[PDB]
Amino acid sequence: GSSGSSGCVECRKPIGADSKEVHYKNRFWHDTCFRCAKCLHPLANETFVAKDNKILCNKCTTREDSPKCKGCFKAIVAGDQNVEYKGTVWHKDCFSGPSSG
Ligand SMILES: [Zn+2]
Ligand SMILES: [Zn+2]
Ligand SMILES: [Zn+2]
Repeated sequence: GSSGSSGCVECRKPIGADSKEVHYKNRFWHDTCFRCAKCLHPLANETFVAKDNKILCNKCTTREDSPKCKGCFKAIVAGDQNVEYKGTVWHKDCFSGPSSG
């Protein structure tokens, strides 16, 4: 504690006193840094939610997060062919089952 100056964890830059920052979970984000990770929306004037060490908004928190692949990381579709194993599902192709060599 030779200086002790609240800084940002996103831009790793120092925050000013006049600059409206957001202190949460022993952290601080700039009025332009503090925002969602899915829609990238600033929760400066809107509520926010922190889950699994990740910042998100109420609009996203809801069940509006379609399934995503792990082999290609592409938006998966119900009709489309996919392979579910442990929480995550890999496209029929991405998934290499032992069904054959
Ligand atoms: Zn920042
Ligand atoms: Zn969001
Ligand atoms: Zn895939």
